[PDB]
Amino acid sequence: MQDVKTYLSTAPVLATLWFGFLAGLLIEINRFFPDALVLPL
Amino acid sequence: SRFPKFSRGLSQDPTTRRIWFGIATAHDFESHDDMTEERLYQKIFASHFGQLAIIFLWTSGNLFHVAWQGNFEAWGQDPLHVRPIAHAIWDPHFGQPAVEAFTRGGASGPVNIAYSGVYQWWYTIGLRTNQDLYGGSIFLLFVSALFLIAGWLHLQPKWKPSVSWFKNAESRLNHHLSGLFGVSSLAWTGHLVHVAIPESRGEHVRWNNLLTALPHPQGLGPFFAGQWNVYAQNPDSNSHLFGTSEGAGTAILTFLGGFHPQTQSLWLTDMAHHHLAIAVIFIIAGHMYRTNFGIGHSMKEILEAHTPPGGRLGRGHKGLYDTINNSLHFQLGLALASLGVITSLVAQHMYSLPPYAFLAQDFTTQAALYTHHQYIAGFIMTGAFAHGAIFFIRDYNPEQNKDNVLARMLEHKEAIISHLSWASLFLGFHTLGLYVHNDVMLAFGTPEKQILIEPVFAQWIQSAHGKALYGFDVLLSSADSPAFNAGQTLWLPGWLDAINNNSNSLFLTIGPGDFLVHHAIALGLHTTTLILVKGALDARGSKLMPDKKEFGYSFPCDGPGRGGTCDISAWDAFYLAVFWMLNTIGWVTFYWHWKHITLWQGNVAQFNESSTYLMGWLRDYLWLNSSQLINGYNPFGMNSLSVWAWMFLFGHLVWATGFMFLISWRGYWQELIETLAWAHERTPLANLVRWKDKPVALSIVQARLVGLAHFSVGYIFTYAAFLIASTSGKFG
Amino acid sequence: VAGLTPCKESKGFAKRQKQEIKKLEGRLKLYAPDSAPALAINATIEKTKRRFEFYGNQGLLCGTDGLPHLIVDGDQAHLGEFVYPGLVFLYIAGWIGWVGRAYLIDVRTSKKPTEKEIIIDVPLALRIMSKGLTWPVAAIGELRSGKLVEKSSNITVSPR
Amino acid sequence: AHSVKIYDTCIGCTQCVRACPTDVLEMVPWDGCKASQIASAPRTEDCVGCKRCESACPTDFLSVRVYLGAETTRSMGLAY
Amino acid sequence: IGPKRGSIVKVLRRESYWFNDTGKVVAVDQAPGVRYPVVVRFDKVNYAGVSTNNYSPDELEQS
Amino acid sequence: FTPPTLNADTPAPIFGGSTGGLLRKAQVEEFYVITWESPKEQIFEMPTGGAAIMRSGPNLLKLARKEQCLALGARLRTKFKIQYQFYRVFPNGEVQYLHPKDGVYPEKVNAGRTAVGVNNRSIGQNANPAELKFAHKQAYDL
Amino acid sequence: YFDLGEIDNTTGNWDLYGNDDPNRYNGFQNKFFETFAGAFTKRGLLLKFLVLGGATTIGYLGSTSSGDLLAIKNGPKQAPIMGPRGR
Amino acid sequence: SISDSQIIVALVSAFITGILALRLGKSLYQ
Amino acid sequence: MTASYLPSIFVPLIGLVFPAITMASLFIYIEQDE
Ligand code: CLA
Ligand code: CLA
Ligand SMILES: CC1=C(/C=C/C(C)=C/C=C/C(C)=C/C=C/C=C(C)/C=C/C=C(C)/C=C/C2=C(C)CCCC2(C)C)C(C)(C)CCC1
Ligand code: SF4
Repeated sequence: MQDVKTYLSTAPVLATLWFGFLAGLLIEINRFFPDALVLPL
Repeated sequence: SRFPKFSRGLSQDPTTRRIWFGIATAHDFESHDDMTEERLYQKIFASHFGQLAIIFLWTSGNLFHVAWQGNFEAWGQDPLHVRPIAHAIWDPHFGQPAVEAFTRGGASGPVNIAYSGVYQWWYTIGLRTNQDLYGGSIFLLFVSALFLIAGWLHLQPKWKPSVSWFKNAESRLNHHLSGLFGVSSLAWTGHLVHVAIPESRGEHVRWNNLLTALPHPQGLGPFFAGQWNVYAQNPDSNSHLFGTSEGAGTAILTFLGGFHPQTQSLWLTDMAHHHLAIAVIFIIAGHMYRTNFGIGHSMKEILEAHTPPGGRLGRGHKGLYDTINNSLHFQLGLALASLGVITSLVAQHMYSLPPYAFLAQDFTTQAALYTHHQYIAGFIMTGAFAHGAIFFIRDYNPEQNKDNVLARMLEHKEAIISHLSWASLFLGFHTLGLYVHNDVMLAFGTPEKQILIEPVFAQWIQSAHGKALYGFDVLLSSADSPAFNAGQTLWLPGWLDAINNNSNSLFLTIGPGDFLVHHAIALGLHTTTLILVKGALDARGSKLMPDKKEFGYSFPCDGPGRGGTCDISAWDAFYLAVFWMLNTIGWVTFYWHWKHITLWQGNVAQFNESSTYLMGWLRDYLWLNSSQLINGYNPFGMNSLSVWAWMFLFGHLVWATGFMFLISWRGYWQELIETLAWAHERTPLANLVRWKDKPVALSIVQARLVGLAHFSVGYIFTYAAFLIASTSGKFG
Repeated sequence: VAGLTPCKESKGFAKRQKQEIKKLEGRLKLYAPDSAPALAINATIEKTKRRFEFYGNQGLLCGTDGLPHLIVDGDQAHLGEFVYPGLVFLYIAGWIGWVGRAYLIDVRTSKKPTEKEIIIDVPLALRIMSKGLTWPVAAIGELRSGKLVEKSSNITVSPR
Repeated sequence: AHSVKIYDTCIGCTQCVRACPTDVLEMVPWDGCKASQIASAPRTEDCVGCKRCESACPTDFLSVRVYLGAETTRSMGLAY
Repeated sequence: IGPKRGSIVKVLRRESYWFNDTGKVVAVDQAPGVRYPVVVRFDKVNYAGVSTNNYSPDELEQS
Repeated sequence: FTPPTLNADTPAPIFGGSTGGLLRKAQVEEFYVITWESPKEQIFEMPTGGAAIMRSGPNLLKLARKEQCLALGARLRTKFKIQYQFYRVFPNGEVQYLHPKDGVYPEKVNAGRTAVGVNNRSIGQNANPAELKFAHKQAYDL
Repeated sequence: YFDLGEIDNTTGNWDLYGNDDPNRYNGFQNKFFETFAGAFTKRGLLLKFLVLGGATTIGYLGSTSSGDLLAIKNGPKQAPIMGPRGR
Repeated sequence: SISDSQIIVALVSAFITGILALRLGKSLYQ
Repeated sequence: MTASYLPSIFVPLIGLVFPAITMASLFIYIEQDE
C-alpha cells in the first residue's frame, strides 16, 4: 500500500475509477430522471 | 544554363526535380537569381497584361461557342423550357447512344448544356442574337490583342516604367477609384440605360442607332435641370414581360427594390441606378489622395497620424505605408483578402437577389454559380493568408515596423492562435456533440429528444429585414418603427414583396438545422483562420524552430531531431488549411444545395427535419440526390448525365490518388525508384535507352503540393459532378 | 416566439406521441402479455408518455416539424433551455478547471513535479476537489488579487 | 551544395561530427568554449542534408545548422 | 565572472527554449575568450531532451 | 600530411555478388574506393546489402556513394578496431583522397585544419530576409 | 578489383551483350534500305515533316469519315430526350 | 446564326492574337 | 452549327497534334545542355 496505492493513484487507473464513477453517476441520473431536455429549476 | 534559367541552383540539379521545380518556381519572380527591383515589377506588370489577355481570350471563346454552337436565339425565345447550350462536342470515342443522348436543346449534334449562367447574363445585359455575341467575341479578341501589345510594349526599354511609378500608391488609388471603379460603373450605367433597359422593353438599341434611340422621353433635360425624379417617373409594371414592349415603363433609374415578378430577378432600372450610385461615389472617392496638384492626402502621414495616444496600439500604424508599398506580398494578400470577402459577397448576393433574367428559375446553374464563387473565394482567402505568411518571411522588417500594430500582432501572436484554437474547439465539440446527439435520438426512435436550437438572432435579423414569419415585429416588420416609415414609400414595397415570398431564396426560413450548420460554418472559418493565422504569425520562427525565416517560406522540414519537425513551415500550414477550406466550403455548399434542393421541389420539411442530424445529410442528401447521378450509365444503357457519372467516379480517383502522396512519403518511393533505376540499367534492349534527368522520388514539399492538388481536383470534380447531376437530372 | 407554437398545443407534437406508442404497441403484438420482453416495451411506453408530458409542461416551443425547439437568447420564459443549465454547467466546468489549476500549483512546488501528474496525489487532489465548490469567489478573488494571471515577463514566448 | 553553418554557441561536444554520415564536419581549434574546439564544414559540398548533426547537437538553439539550398548528385544521395 | 553560482537567472536569449524561464546556474567559466561561460540548468527539458545550455552574462538577469 | 596512394594491387573481399553495387554513376560520374588493413579473415555486413569475407591483409572495396563509405567505415571502427581511409575515383582516372584529410579522424581535433563555415554570431543574431532582398548573400553566409 | 591501367574495366563499362561482327547482310539488301530511308535521316528534317504530315493525316480522315466509320459524324438518329421541368 | 466567312475572320484574329501572345512570351523570356 | 467540319479538324489538332507539338518541344527545351 506504499506501492499498491501508488499504482492505484496512476493516471489510467484514476481515469478509469473517475470515469467509471462519472459514467456510473450520469447513467443513474438518466434512469430516475430520463429524457431531460430542459432544467426545471 | 539549362532549364530553369531563372534559378541557377536548379539548373545544376541532375535529377527530375529540376524539371519539376522550374514549373513551380516559374512565377516566384523575387526568388530568382541575378534579380532586381525593376525586373520584378516589370515582369509582374507584363504578367498582369498576359493575365488580362487570357481572361479576355477566355470570354471570347465562351462567347464564340455560344454564338456558334449554342442556341442563344432559341433560348431568347423561351428561357424557361430551353436548356442553354455551351458548345458542341466532337468526341471520337462516342458510340451512337452517346451521340443520341447528348443531343439536347434542339441541336443538330451532341452538345454541352451551359451551367455557367452566361445566357441569363447576356440576355439581361442586352445581347439577343448570335451576331451580337460574335461581335462581342471579336471585340474582346481585339481587347486581349491590345493587352498583349501593351504587355510587350512595357517590357521594351523605351516604355519601361520605373519602380517609383509602380510604388506610387496615391496615383494608383486615385485612378483606380476614379477610373477603374468609377468611369467603368458609369460606363456600365450608360450601357444599362442605353441598351439593356430598352432591350428589356423591346427596343433594339445598337451602335447604328445609339445616337438616335433616346433612352428617356425627355433625355438629358431633367438631368441638367436638377429634377432627377423624371428618371424615376414611370417604372416597369408588374405585368411587364421581359424583352417585350407591353407592360413596360419609361423610367431608366428607378428605386423599386425587390424583384421583377416574371423573372424573379432584379430590375435593370435599379441596377442602372445602383451603378450610377457606385459610380458617383467612386469618382468622388477617387479624388482623395495627393498626386500632382497640391490637394489630397499622403497616406504615409495618415498612417503616421493614426496612433492612439494611450499606447494600446503602440506606435499605431507608423511605418506601415512603406511596409505595404515595399512588400508586394502585403499588397497581394490585402487584395486577395478583399477579393475573397467580395467573391463570397458575390456568391451570397446572386442566389438571394438574382441579378440576371431567368437565372432564379434555372436551378443547377444557380447551384454552380454559388459553388464556383465559394470555392474560388476559399482559395483566394487562403492565398491572402499564405501571402501574409510570405510577407512575414521575405518582406517583413522588424526594424521598420517597430512597436506598430503589425509588430504587435507578433507580440501577442500566441494569444491570437490560442483564442482561435479555443473558438475552433468550442465550435467543434458543440457542433459535433449536437449533431451526434441528434443522430443518437433519431437512432433511438425519439426525434423529440434532439437539442434543436432555433437561430433566433438571425431570425431576429430577418424580422429586422421585414420577414413577418417569426413575428418578432421590431423594425421593418412593424409599422411603428421610423426605419419602416422612412422606407415604406421608397424601396420597401418591392423588398417586402420579395422577402415575404416563400418560393424565392431571399432570406430563407431558417431552423435548428440552419443553426447547426452555421456553427459548422463558423467551425470551418475559425479552424481555417486558426491554421492560417498560425502559419502567418509563426512564419518567422517559433519555440520549436526560431529561424524559420532564414529557411525560406516553403521549406519541407527541419529534421527528425528536437522531437520531430514535420510540416513546421508556413507553407505547410497553408497546405493543412487547404483541406480546411475544402471541408468548410464543402459544408457551405452542402447546406446551400440541400436547403435549395428541398426548396425547389417544395418539401422544405425534409430539410427542416433531416438537417439537424448527420444521417439525414448522408441519406436524404448524399444518398437520395445521388440516385440519378450514378445511374447516368448502367449495363442497360446510358443517360445524359453519364459524363457527370464518370466525372463523379473520376473525382473519387484523383482525390484518393492524392492520399498516395499525402500518406505515403518520400524515401519509400526513393528506394523504389532506386530499384527501378537498377532494373532499367540492367535490362537487355532497354539499357541502351538512357535518362538525362536522374529518376528521383517527388520531393517533400512537392509531395504535399501534388497530394493537395489531387485532393482539390478530386474534391471539386466529385462535387461539380454530384451538384450538376443531382439538380440538372431532377430539375427542382 | 420565433413563429413556434407551444408543444402543449402543437398538433405535430401530439402526432409524434401518437406514432411512437403505435410503433411500440405493434412491437408488443408478437409477445405474450406477461412475458419479460413485453415488460420492457411496456416500460418504454410509460417512459415515452412521461417524456411527452414533461416537454409540454415546461413551456417548450414546437415548430412545424412537431419537435421541441430551444430558445437560447435569454428569454424570461425560456431560462431552463440554455441559461439555467448553462449556469449549472459552467459551475461544474469551472469546478473541473479550478481543481485542475490548483492541483498544478500544489505539485509545482514539490520535489518531483512530473511524478505527481502521472501518479495523481489523491489526498492532495481530494482536499482541493472539495475546495472547487466555491470557485467563482476564488477565481475572481485571484483575478482581483493578481494571482490568477501571470505577467508576460515570466511567460515563455516564441521569438518574432 | 548544402550550406552548413557553425555558430559560436558550440561547446565542442564533437557529436555533430560523430553523427555525420558523409564526413562533412570536422573539429578545428577554437577559443570560445571549455573544450577549446568548434566544428566546421569544409566538405559542405558532400552534405546530403540529413541534419543528423542538428539532431545530435545539445545546444539550445543549435550551433550546427544545415540550410537546404541547391541540390546536386552529392546531396541527392544517388548511385545511378 | 557571471552573476553567481547556484543562483536563479532568467534567460533573455530569444532563440532558446527557456526564454523568460527560471533557471539555476551550475557553472561559470572564468577562462577568457569564452563567449557563453554561464551554464544554466533548467527543471524542464527542451525538445531535444536536454536541460543544460550555455549562455553569456549579457543574456541573463538575476530574478 | 602526405595522402596515401591507392595501390590498385590489393585484392577484394570474398563476395558472392550483389545487385546493390556500382550502377552507371560509377561509369560516368564517380565511384568511391575504401581501403583498410585487416588483422584476420572476418565477415562484415556489406553496405550495398549482403555479407562478404574480408581478407587477412589489406582490402579494397568499390562503393557508389560517400555515405556507403562512412556506413561501412563506422561499422569497422566500432565493431572492429580497424583504421580505414577512402577515396573518390573519377572516370578519367583521377583518384581523390577524401577521408581523413589530415590523417586523423574529424572527431579528433588537429591544429592543421582551419575554421570554415563558422559564424561568430548565433542564430538569433542572423539578419532578417527583408533587409537582404535581391542580393547573392543570404541571412547566414555573411 | 581496381587496376589504374584500365579504368573502364574496373567500373562496369562492359558491353555485356554486344557483338563485334562487321556485317551479316549482303550488298543488295543494304543498298535498298539506305536509298529509301535517305530522306528520313536528319533529326531536324524528320521532326518537321512528321509534325506537318501528322497534322494533315488526322484532319483528313477526321473529316472524310462517314456515319458507319465514326459515330460522331453519324449524328443523332432518333428523337431527342426531353429533360425534366419541360427543358 | 453566324456565317462561314465570320469564322474565318475570328480564326485570323485569334491567330493574330496568338502571334501577339507569342511575342509577349518571347519578351517575358528576355 | 455553322461549319460542322471544324469540330472534326481542331479537336484532333489541339487534342493530339498540339500536345505532341508542345510536349516534344518542351522535352527538347528542358533537356538542352546550353
Ligand atoms: C483611370 C486610369 C486607369 C485605369 C482605368 C486603370 C486600369 C487598370 N490598371 Mg492602372 N494605374 C493607373 C491608371 C489607370 N489604371 C495609374 C495612374 C497608375 C500609376 C501608379 C496605375 C498603375 C497600375 C499598376 C502598376 C497596375 C495597374 C493595373 C491595372 C488593371 C487592374 C487589374 C484589372 O484589370 O482588374 C480589373 C478590375 C476591375 C475592372 C475592377 C473590378 C472591381 C471588383 C473586383 C469587381 C466588381 C465588378 C463587378 C461586381 C463584376 C461584374 C462583372 C461580371 C458580370 C463578369 C486595370 C486595367 C494592373 C494590371 O493589370 O496591369 C496590366 C497593374 O499591374 N495599374
Ligand atoms: C483529344 C484527344 C484525343 C483524340 C482526338 C483521340 C482520338 C482517338 N482515340 Mg484516343 N486517347 C486520348 C486522346 C485522344 N484520342 C487519350 C488522352 C487517351 C488516354 C486515356 C486515349 C485513349 C485511347 C485508346 C486506348 C484508343 C483511343 C482511340 C481513339 C480513336 C477513336 C475513334 C475511332 O474509332 O477510330 C478508329 C481508329 C482509326 C481511324 C485509326 C486512325 C489512326 C490514325 C490514322 C493515326 C495516324 C498518324 C497520327 C495522326 C500521327 C500523330 C502525330 C502527332 C502530331 C499527334 C481516335 C483516333 C482508339 C483507336 O483506335 O486509336 C487509334 C483506341 O484504341 N484512344
Ligand atoms: C497575416 C497577414 C495578412 C493577412 C490577413 C488576412 C488575410 C486577414 C483577413 C481578414 C479579413 C478577411 C477580414 C474581413 C473583415 C470584414 C469585416 C470586419 C466586415 C465588417 C462589416 C461591417 C462591420 C459592416 C457593417 C454593417 C453590417 C454588419 C450590417 C448592416 C450594414 C453595415 C454596413 C452597417 C496581410 C495580408 C495583411 C499581411 C500581413 C500579415
Ligand atoms: S524528412 Fe519527412 S519524416 Fe523526416 S523530418 Fe522531414 S517531414 Fe519528417
